[PDB]
Amino acid sequence: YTNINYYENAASNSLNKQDFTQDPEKFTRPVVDVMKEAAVPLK
Amino acid sequence: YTNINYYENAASNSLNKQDFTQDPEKFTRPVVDVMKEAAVPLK
Amino acid sequence: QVIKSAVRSTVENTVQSTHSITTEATPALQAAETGATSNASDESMIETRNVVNTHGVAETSLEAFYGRAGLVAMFSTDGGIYRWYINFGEYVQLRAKLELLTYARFDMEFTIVAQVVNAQSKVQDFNVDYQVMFVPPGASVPENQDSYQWQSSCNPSVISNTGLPPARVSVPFMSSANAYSFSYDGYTQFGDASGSSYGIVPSNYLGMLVVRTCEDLDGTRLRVRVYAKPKHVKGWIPRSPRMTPYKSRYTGVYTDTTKFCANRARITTA
Amino acid sequence: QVIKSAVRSTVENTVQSTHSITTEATPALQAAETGATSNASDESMIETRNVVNTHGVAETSLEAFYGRAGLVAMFSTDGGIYRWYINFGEYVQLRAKLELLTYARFDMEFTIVAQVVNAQSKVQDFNVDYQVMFVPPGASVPENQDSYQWQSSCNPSVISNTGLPPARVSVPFMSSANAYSFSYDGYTQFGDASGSSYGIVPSNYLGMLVVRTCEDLDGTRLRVRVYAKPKHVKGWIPRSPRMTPYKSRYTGVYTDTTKFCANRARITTA
Amino acid sequence: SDRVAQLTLGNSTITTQEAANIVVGYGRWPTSLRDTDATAVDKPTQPGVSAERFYTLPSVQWTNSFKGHYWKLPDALSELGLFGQNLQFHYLYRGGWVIHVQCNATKFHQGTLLVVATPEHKIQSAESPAFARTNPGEQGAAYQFPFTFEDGTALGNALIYPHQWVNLRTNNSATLVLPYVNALPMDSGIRHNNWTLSVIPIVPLEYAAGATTYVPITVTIAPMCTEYNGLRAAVTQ
Amino acid sequence: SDRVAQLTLGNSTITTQEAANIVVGYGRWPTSLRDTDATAVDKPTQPGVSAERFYTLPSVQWTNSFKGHYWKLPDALSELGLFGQNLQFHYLYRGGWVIHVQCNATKFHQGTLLVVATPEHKIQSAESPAFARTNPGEQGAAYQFPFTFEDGTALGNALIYPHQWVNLRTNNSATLVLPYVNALPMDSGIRHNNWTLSVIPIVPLEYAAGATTYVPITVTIAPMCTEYNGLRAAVTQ
Amino acid sequence: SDRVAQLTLGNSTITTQEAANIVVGYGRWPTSLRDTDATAVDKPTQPGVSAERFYTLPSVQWTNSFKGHYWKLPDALSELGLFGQNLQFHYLYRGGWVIHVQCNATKFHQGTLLVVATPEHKIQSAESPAFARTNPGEQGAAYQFPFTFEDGTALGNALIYPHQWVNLRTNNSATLVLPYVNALPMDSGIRHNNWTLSVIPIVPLEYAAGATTYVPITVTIAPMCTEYNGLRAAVTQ
Amino acid sequence: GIPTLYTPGSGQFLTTDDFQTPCMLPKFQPTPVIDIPGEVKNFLEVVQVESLVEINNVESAEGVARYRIPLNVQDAMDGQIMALRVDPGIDGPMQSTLLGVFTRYYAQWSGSLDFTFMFCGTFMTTGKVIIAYTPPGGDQPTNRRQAMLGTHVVWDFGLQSSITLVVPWISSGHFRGTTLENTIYKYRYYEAGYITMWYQTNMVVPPNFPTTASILMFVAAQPNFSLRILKDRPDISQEGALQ
Amino acid sequence: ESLVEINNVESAEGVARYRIPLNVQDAMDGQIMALRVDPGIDGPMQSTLLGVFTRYYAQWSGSLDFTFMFCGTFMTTGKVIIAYTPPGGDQPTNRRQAMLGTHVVWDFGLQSSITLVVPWISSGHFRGTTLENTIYKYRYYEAGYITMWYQTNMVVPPNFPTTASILMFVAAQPNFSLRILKDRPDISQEGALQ
Ligand SMILES: CCCCCCCCCCCCC/C=C\[C@H](O)[C@H](N)CO
Ligand SMILES: CCCCCCCCCCCCC/C=C\[C@H](O)[C@H](N)CO
Ligand SMILES: N[C@@H](CCC(=O)O)C(=O)O
Ligand SMILES: N[C@@H](CCC(=O)O)C(=O)O
Ligand SMILES: [K+]
Ligand SMILES: [K+]
Ligand SMILES: [K+]
Ligand SMILES: [K+]
Ligand SMILES: [K+]
Ligand SMILES: [K+]
Repeated sequence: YTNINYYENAASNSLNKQDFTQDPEKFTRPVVDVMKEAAVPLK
Repeated sequence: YTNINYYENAASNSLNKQDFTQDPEKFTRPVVDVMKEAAVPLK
Repeated sequence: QVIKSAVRSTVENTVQSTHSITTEATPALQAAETGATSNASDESMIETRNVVNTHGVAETSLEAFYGRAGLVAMFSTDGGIYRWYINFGEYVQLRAKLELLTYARFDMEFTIVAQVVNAQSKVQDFNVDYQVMFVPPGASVPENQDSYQWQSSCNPSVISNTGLPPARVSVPFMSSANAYSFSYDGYTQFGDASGSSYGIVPSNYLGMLVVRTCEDLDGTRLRVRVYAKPKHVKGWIPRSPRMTPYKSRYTGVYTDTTKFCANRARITTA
Repeated sequence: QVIKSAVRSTVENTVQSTHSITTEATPALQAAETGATSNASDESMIETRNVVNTHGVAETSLEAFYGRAGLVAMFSTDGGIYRWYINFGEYVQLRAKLELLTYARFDMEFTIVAQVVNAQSKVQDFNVDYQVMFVPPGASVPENQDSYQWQSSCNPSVISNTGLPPARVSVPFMSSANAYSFSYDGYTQFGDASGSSYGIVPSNYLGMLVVRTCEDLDGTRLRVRVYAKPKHVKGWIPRSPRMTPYKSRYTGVYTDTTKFCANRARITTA
Repeated sequence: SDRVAQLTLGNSTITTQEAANIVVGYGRWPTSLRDTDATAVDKPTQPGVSAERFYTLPSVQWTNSFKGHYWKLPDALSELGLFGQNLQFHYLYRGGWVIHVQCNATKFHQGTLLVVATPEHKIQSAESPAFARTNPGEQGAAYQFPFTFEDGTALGNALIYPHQWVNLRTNNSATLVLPYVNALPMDSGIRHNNWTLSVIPIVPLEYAAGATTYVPITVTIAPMCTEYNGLRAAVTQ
Repeated sequence: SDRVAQLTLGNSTITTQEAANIVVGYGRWPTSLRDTDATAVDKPTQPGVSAERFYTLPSVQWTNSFKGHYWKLPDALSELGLFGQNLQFHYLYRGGWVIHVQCNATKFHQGTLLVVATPEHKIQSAESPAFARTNPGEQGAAYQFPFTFEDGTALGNALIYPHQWVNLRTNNSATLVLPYVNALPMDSGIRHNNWTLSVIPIVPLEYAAGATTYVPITVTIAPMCTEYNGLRAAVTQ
Repeated sequence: SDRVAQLTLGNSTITTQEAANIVVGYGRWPTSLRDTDATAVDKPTQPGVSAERFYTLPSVQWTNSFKGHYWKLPDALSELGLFGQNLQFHYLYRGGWVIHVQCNATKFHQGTLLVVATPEHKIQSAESPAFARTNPGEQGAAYQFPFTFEDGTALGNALIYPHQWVNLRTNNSATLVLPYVNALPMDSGIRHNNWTLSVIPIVPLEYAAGATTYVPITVTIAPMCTEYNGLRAAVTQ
Repeated sequence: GIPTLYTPGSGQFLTTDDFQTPCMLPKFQPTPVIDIPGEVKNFLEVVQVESLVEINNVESAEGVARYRIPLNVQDAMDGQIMALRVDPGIDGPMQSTLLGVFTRYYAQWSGSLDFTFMFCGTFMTTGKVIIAYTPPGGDQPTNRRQAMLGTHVVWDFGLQSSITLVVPWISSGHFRGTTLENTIYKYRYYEAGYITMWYQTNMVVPPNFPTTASILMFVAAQPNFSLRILKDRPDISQEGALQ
Repeated sequence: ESLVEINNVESAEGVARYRIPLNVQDAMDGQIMALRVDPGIDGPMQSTLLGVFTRYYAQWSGSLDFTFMFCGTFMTTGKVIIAYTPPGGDQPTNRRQAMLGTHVVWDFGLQSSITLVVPWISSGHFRGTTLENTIYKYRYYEAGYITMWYQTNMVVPPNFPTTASILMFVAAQPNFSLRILKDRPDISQEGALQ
């Protein structure tokens, strides 16, 4: 496989090949107090 | 990245990639006697 | 800050679980009021088996979602010239995609497809030379086909032919800002309380493209389509997606509606 | 000599300062009579914070400013031939740029765009072969389309077609001088006190380009545009920029004016 | 996820005995401008406790015809205490927030409020929005199109933004801590509103016959970790 | 004792090319309230550059009938910039000053001004002083009894207080740095004026026939090392 | 930046007691032709003190209608002393300069002169310049279009070239040291003028009624570090 | 010259191509990347957030009311409350949700779904409801008895206001089509099943209390959900360039 | 530093457009001049070095150097206040409003000049070089105003000129940079030159 740059500016580069995902916690559970799955949420 | 020459004469080469600036003193302060910023110019 | 984001390349496996008769563990009980999404997992609601899941997550990355050309402009010359303002609100598809993020930084690949058409809009097999000049704000805009501005000594120009493959150039992240904004709850200038200056990020406007034919066509005209492809995408703060039709090219104005999906007879009939 | 020039790739940072009540340090006091530019810095006039500034300085380098093609000639053949004298005073944009330096050395990239046009100047979809010959001073210049000089056994020639991509060649730094001069307070020859021989650097004239169509066109003609791009730029002694219109292709003659910017009602109204 | 809380900022202390945890937008607490992000070169002003405290706005009544109400930030406090003074006198402003929405009823009532803070929430249901709706002041403005969120999106998907719910059977308050968000290191506090705070009723207020029917909704906001640049004379939009 | 100076505070820089050294009252520069002197228990506000900068007041003309003019501190700036805002919103205030009095004429003029800052300078030449004289605002007030200093003392002995002279043949300015003085760790900035700044002519303005006769006196003051306690809503005397 | 100076070259010594430092164009003092730049193969002549001294040109009166005056170099000295003799007898010339512009008035006058040395300053305000303006001799020529610098540029931007100002309240002289500039190692001293020295009034001469009104401007120039090649018989343009 | 042989494909403009191309501003230097909260790297982060389902899509329901499932004191037992197809990408209640908008941007999906329900009655209103997921094979269940033979959860009203019903990924194939368009592709092959709700006991209220209360319906993707093959969202269209 | 064509009024022609006029007042706190600090827009700064080059680019960033030199007689004295007002409203209306911003009080003397640094205070890292509003709505970028006022008065001895001149210099500070080259709008032609 080959990924070598021909042009001067990075805008000429091809698409990024690092397509992963990350933990959605900052969106799905942005709370201060931890609420474990095994526990009741409101105590 | 790649910078290798194909042609014989240097006029065929691509643009220079050393784009910096230098101290403008020869233009902004071409005086013989040093005039420090903290001092008064005429003494 | 407080919540960390780990990185992964495959979706989560399923591991074998067993039955549970207890008063200490109640994973099914939740409280949506907190602002949190349920955290009850498969393994806790039913007895599961082991499943080594290798399904990938690549095609949903910002780069895989945004990384492909889409139409942003289409027009014909009138007198061998045409001036288009660089803005992506003319065509709704790529627009609706960009508005899924609040802020984003990205480079772009512009592909330009041109061809000649007669007065009745019927394509002609005619190879003519055309020029595309990027005129930043503050630069003098050409009045017509042969004005002096097409000398283009500083403004970038691309000259190709309708018989050559489509033209294409890459463009860097050019805003004065640290990211482009796709939602802006503010005004364009100080001392203006007018609705006509609301919701426009001026720093998102970087000029215009002026197209011409190097020499005049006799009875025909240049038909141009500009495609744009985001590259190296970086985005922040996902937004609630567009659910109503676009009306204006420059603003998000819309017409209220009372439902999104079509109705059905009974809530108990699937 | 006495004043040294350090090199840098980013503009200067701002470092935090504090208040000052003293009689020893007065950075705000200057004396423009000396010929020096003020040296009072941000940190000394106000209380500043720390700012790690990484804004680059690349696009203002000589190479980034000059390094792009610009129009230097445009013409049509008359009898299947045309002779142009290599001089950049015909079109003002690239000319006004070069005249920002007093002396400069640079290589050049010439791009030639050609197409056929009829008598009414309407472009034709016609692929014809054309020849561009560089004739140095002292070499015999072709009188017409088929003179013997187009054998071109020593003179450089480029032969391409209006259907092929534009032609392009690189040219070395060719003057007999050690740099091209863009301002010359002198005469072209000894024993001449005439205004017609003032302000022209003859060593800046390296010949002419003679264009022809290898075979005769029936009723049409070759329309040619020559672009030139400076490369590997070296310059000395920046000049006061042009502030009045060009009138003559070969000299800097101009028409006096009493103001540069438009007037306003009051000096106290911004 | 405890159900009680005390919030103390400056000279102001707030308490609730029926909360439902505390949300921190995007998992980020308010932070100051770093030296590598900054561009304005002047030393900033940092008011401290004079501007970073709790300001209570005039209450809104949860009526029968109630569709919701919104406040823009920093617009809503643009004229309160020293926070507002500092906002007017400086060209540039930066800052985070701590929001506490209040609404108590009784165990004989039922109703549910969505309490959401949206970054860059445009009020674009009109071709030429009126300044009184884009910048409604401390009294805020009423919702006219809650289903389309006043911006052509689905109300139901507004949960993609930082939020809590005030479900009368469960809690009498919602608490949110918001960080500064913008495509700029700083901006003008009079020409741009970074966040919008909306309280929209999704389940109507109902109760056992004869129960109290006058139910207010009070909003209390606190600037947090603020800084200002570009001092001059006072100016408003 | 150099004759030039530059004073930079906040976003303001002042210069003079004909000074006569700089006075520091009682040899003490402005300092913050120490933990052993303090009594008010609340965390103080410290505006910084927003209030600690140079404010220029409207000029006074050195007329022929001129007896002098005075400004009370902090009264004179009680309504300027964020310094004044902070003064009104807080019960308690503490702070020092940097004063720069300006008056240039030419080498063809003669005259002498006493520039004095007096701690607790009472305007008691009337049985029931008028608020317009005890607290004259940014415009200050004119002297009616300069010989008895408006307080029953000898003008000549006013040199026991921090001062400089503006002797036209020698200097065109006077510069004073004043520390906070009071029998209290802090006090109210609206009910008590700690310092008074007076410019009194002791040798009348004279000049060679035909010289410019319109000679102004400009006063520029800067709060320095200030702190405030007891925040509430804005209040003036 | 001292205000006094003495310049001694050859058998001539110049002094001034009200200078404003000394400018060295482009930070480079005059230097001889190096062996790697040279092309003319003959051993050069180096007159030394016979040609490298101060030559004073006839004075110009700063009249009321005065627009400025210019001298071309080496044209202005092309006929003075042994410097001029050497210039005529040789095909090639190379050299630097030391320029001293003089103009004293009194402390009762006001006016400001721009003293600039421009490399390759073309006098192109006419389609066919007259030899008397491009090469005006030792008497120099008067400015007709000072605002457009006689070359289609802005007078205000002439400060991009080596210069000083003679501001009567500050100095009575300007001093410049110029290096040789050209796109050639050497050139002809009769066919090309490398530098132009202009004295243009930007603030008109004014004074107290009755003061001396006859104010001259004297220019004194010295060749420095000169060398000549291509000896033959004398020739002028 | 190096010998070359150009091939089929030459000159074509494939919108998904990925070549390096000359930059228009070779030496341009972009502004710095500053610190901004809430960065997203993959859209899977977004479909995992719960959003409201427009479950009450009936003539009588307008606006905000289409998000409310209606409960009320029964005088009969084992009755049905609601029913819906779990397929996330087809037209209906789920198309205006976050999960739906994104499922509709792709052609295939896979994963367990999170269906969370929150009760909004008064603190004194009690009840037990059974929520069930019926796997493919027949039609939605006709009674509670048939429904409870599938995957279910019995929900008890109380301090914890909500309950989650995980509709686990049970499929013959690793992926399903996002549409069930049948007339052409015969994609009804992919139907994922039904989700029905029934009264387990009854909703009981004290004297004079509201006899009807509301349930809100949340939906999100589980951590093992993924989408494949991007396609244009069908709900975004226009008749011509916008003015 | 290059000279600013600050006196751009009908009555001013040629060299005189570089002179700011001062004169003995008989009133106090008066205004001397006013101007927008934006280096790339039409007006007094377009014919300066800073301006010609700012106009060759589309975006700018940095502190500016505004140096003023007094040209009155040695016996003429005075104090003036020069202020930089950041964006938000219109130019200040009186000295009181002006001094609430960034300023410098200048005292006439042997040191003939004074510098007023207009520091880079912006929301964004860069600004547009034009404020063209009708299309791009670029008035979004306005950088502020610079006003001059009498601090005291210009005083002269008997029979001296009662008006004197101030020259205005401008340059970029060391943290200034430009981005995106474009054609200078002031250089044009109607056809190939003869
Ligand atoms: C010479 C080839 C032509 C190259 C054209 C380069 C133009 C520069 C690209 C600017 C892209 C920024 C687009 C950002 C946002 C959209 O306009 C928004 N929809 C406007 O709100
Ligand atoms: C066969 C392809 C054609 C190649 C043409 C080569 C011509 C040689 C290039 C000479 C470039 C020198 C230009 C220098 C200065 C300008 O002419 C000035 N404006 C004249 O004053
Ligand atoms: N600037 C050229 C026209 C440019 C072109 O046609 O390429 C002229 O004025 O003649
Ligand atoms: N030298 C040739 C003509 C050159 C050409 O047409 O290429 C001849 O005299 O026949
Ligand atoms: K896995
Ligand atoms: K749980
Ligand atoms: K979940
Ligand atoms: K740096
Ligand atoms: K200094
Ligand atoms: K400077």
